[PDB]
Amino acid sequence: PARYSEKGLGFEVRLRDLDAEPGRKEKEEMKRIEDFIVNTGKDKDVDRDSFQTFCK
DNA sequence: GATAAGTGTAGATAAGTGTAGATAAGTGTAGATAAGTGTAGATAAGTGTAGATAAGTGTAGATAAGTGTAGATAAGTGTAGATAAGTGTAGATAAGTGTAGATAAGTGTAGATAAGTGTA
Repeated sequence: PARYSEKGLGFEVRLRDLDAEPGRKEKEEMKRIEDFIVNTGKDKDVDRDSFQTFCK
């Protein structure tokens, strides 16, 4: 995720419209979806592929 | 004390100015062509007039912007326990200062050579 990467390089989950401002729950849902992608799943599990392994 | 900078003094040539004559600048004068203006006719700018199409506005119906209303999840806050920040307290070493003796900075003092100035 770019969110945690100070150089901004990575991926992000975003609202579609550039003009919208995200609601209080939407900002958290977007962070959850990012985390889900990183973990490739709901829970953390070292036995599962990371997103890096998936992409490779 | 010895020489030559610095000034007054005497003569020889050519700058500097007045004077006299020869040519052509500078101005008035007379004639010949074509600038400059008034005058007459021919074409097409400039304006009013009449008809033909489509800008411009009001009117009527169909879909979906815009708002109120009802339910489901998870932001947001108070409450209870577990570890380690944060402070006081006791002992061990070495910063920090006063104190004692050895060497050489720091100053006064005596004599020799040469800038330092007057003089010929």
